[PDB]
Amino acid sequence: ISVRGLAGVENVTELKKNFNRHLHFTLVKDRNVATPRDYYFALAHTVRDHLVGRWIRTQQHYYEKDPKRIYYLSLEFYMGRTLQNTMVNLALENACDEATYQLGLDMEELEEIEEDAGLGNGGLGRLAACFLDSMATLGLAAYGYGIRYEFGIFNQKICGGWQMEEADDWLRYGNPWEKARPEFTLPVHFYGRVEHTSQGAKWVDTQVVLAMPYDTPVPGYRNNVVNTMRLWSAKAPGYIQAVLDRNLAENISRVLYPNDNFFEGKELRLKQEYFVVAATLQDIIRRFKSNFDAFPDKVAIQLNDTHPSLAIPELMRVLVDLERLDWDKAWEVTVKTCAYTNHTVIPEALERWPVHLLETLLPRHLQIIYEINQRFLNRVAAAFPGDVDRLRRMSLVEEGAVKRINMAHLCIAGSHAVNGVARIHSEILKKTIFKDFYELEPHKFQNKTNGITPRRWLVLCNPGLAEIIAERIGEEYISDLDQLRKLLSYVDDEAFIRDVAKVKQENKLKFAAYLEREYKVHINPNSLFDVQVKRIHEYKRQLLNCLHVITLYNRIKKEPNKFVVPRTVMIGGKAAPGYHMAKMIIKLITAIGDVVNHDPVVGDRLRVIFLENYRVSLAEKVIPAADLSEQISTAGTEASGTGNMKFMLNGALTIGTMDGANVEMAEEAGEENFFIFGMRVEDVDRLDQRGYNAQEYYDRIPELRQIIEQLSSGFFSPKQPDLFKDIVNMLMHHDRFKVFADYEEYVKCQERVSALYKNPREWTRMVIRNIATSGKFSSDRTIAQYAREIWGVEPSRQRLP
Amino acid sequence: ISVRGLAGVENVTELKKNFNRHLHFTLVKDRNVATPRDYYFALAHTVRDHLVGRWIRTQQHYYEKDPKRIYYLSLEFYMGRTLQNTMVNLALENACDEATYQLGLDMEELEEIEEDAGLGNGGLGRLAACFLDSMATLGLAAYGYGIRYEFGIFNQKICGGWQMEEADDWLRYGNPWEKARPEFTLPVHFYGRVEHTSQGAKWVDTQVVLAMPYDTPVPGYRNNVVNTMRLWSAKAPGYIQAVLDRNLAENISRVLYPNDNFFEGKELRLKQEYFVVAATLQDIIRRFKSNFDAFPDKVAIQLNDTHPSLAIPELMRVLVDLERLDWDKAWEVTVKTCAYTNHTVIPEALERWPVHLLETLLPRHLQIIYEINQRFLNRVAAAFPGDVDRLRRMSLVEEGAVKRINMAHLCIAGSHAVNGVARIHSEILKKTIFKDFYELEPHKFQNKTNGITPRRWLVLCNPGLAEIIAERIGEEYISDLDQLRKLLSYVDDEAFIRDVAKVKQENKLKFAAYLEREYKVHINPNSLFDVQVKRIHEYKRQLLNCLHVITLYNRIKKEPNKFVVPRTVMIGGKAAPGYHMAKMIIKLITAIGDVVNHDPVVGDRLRVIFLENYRVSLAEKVIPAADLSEQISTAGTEASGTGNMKFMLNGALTIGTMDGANVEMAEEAGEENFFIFGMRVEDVDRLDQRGYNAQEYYDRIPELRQIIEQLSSGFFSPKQPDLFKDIVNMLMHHDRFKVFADYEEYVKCQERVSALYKNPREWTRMVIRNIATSGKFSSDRTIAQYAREIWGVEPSRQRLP
Ligand SMILES: *Cc1c(COP(=O)(O)O)cnc(C)c1O
Ligand SMILES: *Cc1c(COP(=O)(O)O)cnc(C)c1O
Repeated sequence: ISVRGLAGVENVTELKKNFNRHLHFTLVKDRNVATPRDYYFALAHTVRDHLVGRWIRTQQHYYEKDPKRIYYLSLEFYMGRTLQNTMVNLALENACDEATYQLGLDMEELEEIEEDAGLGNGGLGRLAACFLDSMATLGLAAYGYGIRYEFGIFNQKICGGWQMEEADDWLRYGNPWEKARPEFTLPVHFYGRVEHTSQGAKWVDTQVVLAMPYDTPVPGYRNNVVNTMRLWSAKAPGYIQAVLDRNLAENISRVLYPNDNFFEGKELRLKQEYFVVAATLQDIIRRFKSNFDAFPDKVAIQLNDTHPSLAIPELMRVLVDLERLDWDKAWEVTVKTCAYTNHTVIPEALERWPVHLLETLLPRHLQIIYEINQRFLNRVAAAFPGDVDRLRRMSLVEEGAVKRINMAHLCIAGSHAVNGVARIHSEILKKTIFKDFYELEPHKFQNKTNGITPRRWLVLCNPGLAEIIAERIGEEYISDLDQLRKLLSYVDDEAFIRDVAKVKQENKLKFAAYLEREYKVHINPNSLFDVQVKRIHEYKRQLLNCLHVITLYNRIKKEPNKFVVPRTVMIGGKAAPGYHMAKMIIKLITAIGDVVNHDPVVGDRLRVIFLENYRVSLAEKVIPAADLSEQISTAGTEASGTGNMKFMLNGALTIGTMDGANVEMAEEAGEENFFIFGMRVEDVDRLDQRGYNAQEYYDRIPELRQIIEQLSSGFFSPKQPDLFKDIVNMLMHHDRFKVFADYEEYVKCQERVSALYKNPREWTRMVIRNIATSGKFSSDRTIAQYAREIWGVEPSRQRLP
Repeated sequence: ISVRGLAGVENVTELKKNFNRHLHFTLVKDRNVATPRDYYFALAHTVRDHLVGRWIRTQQHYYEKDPKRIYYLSLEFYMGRTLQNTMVNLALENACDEATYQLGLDMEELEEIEEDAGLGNGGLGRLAACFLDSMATLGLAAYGYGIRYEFGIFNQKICGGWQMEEADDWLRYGNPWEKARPEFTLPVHFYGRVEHTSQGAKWVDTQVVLAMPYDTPVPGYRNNVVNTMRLWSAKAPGYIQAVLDRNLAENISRVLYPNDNFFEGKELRLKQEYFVVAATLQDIIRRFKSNFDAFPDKVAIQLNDTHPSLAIPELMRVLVDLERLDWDKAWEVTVKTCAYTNHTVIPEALERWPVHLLETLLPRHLQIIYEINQRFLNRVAAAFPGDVDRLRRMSLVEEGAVKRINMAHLCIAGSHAVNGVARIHSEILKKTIFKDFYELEPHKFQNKTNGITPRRWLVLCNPGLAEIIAERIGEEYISDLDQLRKLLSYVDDEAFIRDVAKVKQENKLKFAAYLEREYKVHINPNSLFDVQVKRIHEYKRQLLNCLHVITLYNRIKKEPNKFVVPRTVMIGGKAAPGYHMAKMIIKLITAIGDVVNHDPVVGDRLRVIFLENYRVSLAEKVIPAADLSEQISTAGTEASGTGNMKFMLNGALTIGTMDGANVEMAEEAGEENFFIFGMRVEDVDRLDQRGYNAQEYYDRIPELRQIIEQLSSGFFSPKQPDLFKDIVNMLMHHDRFKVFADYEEYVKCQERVSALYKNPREWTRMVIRNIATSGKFSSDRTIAQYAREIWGVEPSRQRLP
């Protein structure tokens, strides 16, 4: 594969040398006792060495050049593995492949040893990871800042068809990429009280929690740029208990909260948020000094959701309390420095911290928040005199049994730019959700449609597809994905049609081999791979997919002799621990497979399997092997989505609603090349207006009725007939996401999917039309937009020495 | 200095190269931002690389050769720093000194950056450290096994004259010597219950705590041998709390219990003891397999006190329960494998675990302990028919309100050899303490007089003394200390007399510079350095030293014009957190200095200072600068001592009682070259027989009376007159260590010390007579004895390729 680079003779000689050097000096092993794991580490250290030169030169270059610096604050960085990605971006894949081969090793076997850096829940976390990659590839002096969770997203195990949660001990064998920096440790304060003296406020009597930075290299695509991702680790500042009690403060960075789009309100989570903000901003203020009028010209702080929103009052605290800037100048600086990115409209995702909890944990911040609110509302009152309810709606403070602070409101008030993550989402922010904020400051609202990196999500996971594409158009598309459009010229090319189809079958055979090897699960390779992989939530409607699967099963039993395109339906994703419904849903999926997968009448004509522990590395295996991409969220619920983009970039056809980025993907490729179905936002609203009555659908659709009765009677749970009563009850009477309402259109749409799959040539030509138009969804495009429209810096693909 | 080795041109070139390589690749720094700390680490990694080749070859050699293996189980390993020691044993000191010099660095400045591996309390821990060094130098296939405490002995701070305890975060900047081995992690079980089936007992329903090994290299003196010290680290095997709760099991290896010679009975301590035993023995059984009749021929398990005593029932558990050996054969194997080393006779040091606590935590072990006891007592009854009280005295089980298990009794019953740590101590074990065990099995009891390593304790800490010695007798003494005897030939050599005196003054100027630099404390360089450094306990009698200091002060005030040899009295050591008296004593020391050090009449004629945070690295600084070594424990209380040996090896004259190894040191050098004083064990016994009445001494000694009244009235605590009432009360009515009884002889003896110090020539000639006869106290001699008399292996100084 030519996109994998050259295997120079000297380069390969040096690689083997250093591989052996590390096995000896770093791992202290001989080839007599060395295990594949040792071999993976020897290679990892060898590859890591290649990053050091550029890593130091890059940061040095930024110091010499002094460009505006971008600080991307996020509570999650879903990075995945680093070995292949590092090799790809440094052009060392083939060389390492050859070197390890000469040493009698299978580099791919070694790559499977690496642990995912799963410091993210799903989309939001992964976007930050793709962003770091694009910001590096775009030559930006960007700094990712987050927290180094000791345990990332829990490793999911399926036991008895039920999800089981296990600690994700990802640092067990160490992390060869990060560089601990105990020397740059900073103090973070909690609790305490405020003293207002003759020099102003003073935050005193606080408990200290030290923040230890760990820096990880972020390589751009072959431009010799290596940026940094800084993750903070919590460190403590009779006798035995006191030493043991050091655990309490160090628990702050222990584990990533596994909630997806759901606000909890745990004090430990709030501490984690402030912890990353306080430390990060100390780093920022100091770097800046090595005056404050030019702060926004040299500093950009991007908030990934409201998680690090505390950076607004924190920046104010620093400038006013410690730097002695007058409130007004400080605020001008703050707003021009901060920008906020909203990721969802679902109300239960919004962060509204009880004022009492903020008053106790961060007394000085609450005071600053109240002051920010007064002046902000004062502005609203001056723009809309007499509009009292607007004041109540716009307020950062929410009244109720428990007074709270709306963090989204704080972010809008404290940032010069606010953006949605897809056109439809960004429009609704201005239309509904923040309509009032939009009317006050229209110029603040923007859109930055999400994207995925073509490196990890194409060249890395699909070397075969990337090769045949390069064969025709060169390698330039790799960091210029819009060039994929030149592929529309091959819709009638018999060679390309053959190859696209060939690559997809190879990926499917590979994924089949993976499942056979790791889980002993056998799937039919000559079946349509229908895949829905994403976090398990009601708004994503894995239940709608379940209804369809059962429909296919019942239709086969009713007319056995009737041919149907064979399908292997794969659903994967994690349910948040404690979310009862999401876990009942995972159980229904395995429960359906228990019947379906063992019916002799059905045989290998239909198979339903649940992909265990869906994570970044699994996404890289299954997505390139998918035929149909399921993106069936209820219209108006999925802000953007990114998994949809990955499936489009990898040769799968999409079946979905006009929601999130699905809309822009259909527009890019042409609605005729997308399997669009069901309600549109407007239709959902009309149902809401008159009230959603699931009974009507049940009453009017005999096939749906049959499935509800099978679930109800215990057809899919013979030993425990009433096992799914809650799913049934929710569907019939408390379904906020109208599953039944899109049932008919969905089943009909799937019929068309099968129809097209029956025609291999047309299936593939439509696929080509999809890949050829996925270009807009590369994160390089998104980041360039952030750079020019929000940060105020010009991106550049120019190489460093 | 010639004992420091050669500075080869190529060697120096390569060192600098690798130093720079590590600064770049390992530390990811440039010389623009590098700090001395970075420089220390760059050198440390560079030096560590030199150990790897031999480390792998040595272990490989032991595998090929298959010699009997020695497993030294200890709960403490007071290692101190590793950089200089590594350089010394590999002959790289001068080369590294030159290399770093050429790089513009002061290697000694860099050495001060290293953190002590203070995983020990005092003597017992340090002996294990010196033993590892000697076992390596003696070519033994020896393996040190312990626990990797996250926090070693607390760092002591003196605040307001009071000791303050701070966590000893020694791994904060990492440990460049150890090699983590997560791949060799083993499971350790706790709690649970026993199931007696048809295949015997089965330990089930236990909670698991994983033991992660960390291996540290142990270099022998220039023989190319590099053994291993294995330290185990505890690892865990709604959702958030469960992840946080992983801390509980990991707390097992968190911090070293700071008690010196005092049994507590904390369950966490018992868990730590079993943790090291279970893991260590798993390693031992496995290694052995890669049959059991030859186990004792291939395995030696040395127990450093009763801390790892659980290895006896644990070995039995393994052989009977898991290996299916009949009880009798298993026991024969066990006893022949285990040997026990007793370190103290003080009753409050003995480990007597409540049976209920053992029954709960290790149910199967208690059962085995009871079975061991029955059969053992059965043997006693058969050897002494009708002697019922002997049975009660020898029993492993102790009756009382709370039934307990005597671990010392378990160790004697389960080992083929039992030894004291000095001749006097070993004799009393046979005479009193274990008189009954001795009568049953006389052949079991031995003596292994302690020793210290001449490498760390001479060549390392006193390069000057080691140089002048080498100038006359060569370097052979370094690993053959008995050769120091050839120095008796220079008692009249004017050159040697000049040089010994010169070296001592250089060490004193250096220690003075240290105190000035680090603590801003100024000491008179032309004063007698009177030093007592050791853990703070009543039996060590720092209080006796205090009484003398006050005597000197009162005598100066009474006769100001009377010349007295100027003295800088230095007392240092840590008091166990919670030991009220030991801490009151530290306060009295600083309290005396507060008066003495500020009396204008006294001036620089007498100074009392408390050396803060006494630890291995401090011992290396102060001992070589000491004139008088204080070893004044009450006769019969200090089993051996090792600090005394260090002072003798380094040119200090000793003032002490006929206790522990003091006795053998006087015998080696000649009592006329030692300042021996006070009661002998026999005299203590007679006082005990009639009852110790401190009042008598108070009544008959006017000078002592004066001091007690000064303490009582508040002369040394004006702001709090009653501050020392407890010390006074204890001395007058509850002194178990008869301080007053040795007061007169002690003050008189100190008078003779001053008399001799007035004659520099004779002082030095007597010193020479001391250094020349310290040879017997090198740990190489002790270990060789252990090897031939207990382990059954022949030591060897032979070099490896
Ligand atoms: C891309 C990605 C996501 C996001 O998928 P959506 O379907 O947009 O929610 C979630 N998890 C992982 C492992 C991903 O790689
Ligand atoms: C040698 C040593 C000891 C033992 O000293 P003694 O006076 O025998 O009790 C204690 N602590 C340290 C730091 C040592 O080096």
